[PDB]
Amino acid sequence: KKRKKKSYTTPKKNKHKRKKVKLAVLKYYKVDENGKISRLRRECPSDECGAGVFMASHFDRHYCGKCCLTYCFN
Amino acid sequence: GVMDVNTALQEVLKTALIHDGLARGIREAAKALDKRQAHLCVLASNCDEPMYVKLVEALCAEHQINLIKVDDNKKLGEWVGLCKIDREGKPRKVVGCSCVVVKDYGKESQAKDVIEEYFKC
Ligand SMILES: [Zn+2]
Repeated sequence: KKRKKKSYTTPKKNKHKRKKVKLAVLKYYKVDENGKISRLRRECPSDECGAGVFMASHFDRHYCGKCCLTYCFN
Repeated sequence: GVMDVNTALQEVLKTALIHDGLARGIREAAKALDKRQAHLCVLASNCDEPMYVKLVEALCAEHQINLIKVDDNKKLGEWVGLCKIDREGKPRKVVGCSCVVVKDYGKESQAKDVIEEYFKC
């Protein structure tokens, strides 16, 4: 019946705010001066993860995000 | 009678919209192009970002897909249904790929045919 008074356990956990990125320019690279696009990111080797999807490049490892398939640099 | 490109485009885009297709925005339009599910591309003019338009020409050229260069991207937003709310809202859509044929599986209108007739020459 009393108030929670839960100030002992944390000061309110912040929720996640996704950082806003403008476009997907960094993925493709035409700029060959000869209309030759070069893909700056690997693509996924899964069946439902064809040419459209790509795979992220952290300081190590390659990560998909769609099927969560990971290839460590090593 | 006369069915010039700037009036058959509205018909074909709408008719696709009833039957899916119409990959709006640079994302998922690049996906349709790379996945080779695209049959027509509609890039809008007056796009400030040069890399945007240059990359979409690159994609269309390498994938050997026709490209229409309309102006006033807001009009493209009207045409692809981004407006809604009677005739308010109106977000710009400066690129769109017509998946599953230029037309759609529902109907094959001659307004689709004028597009390929104009693109053949
Ligand atoms: Zn994947």
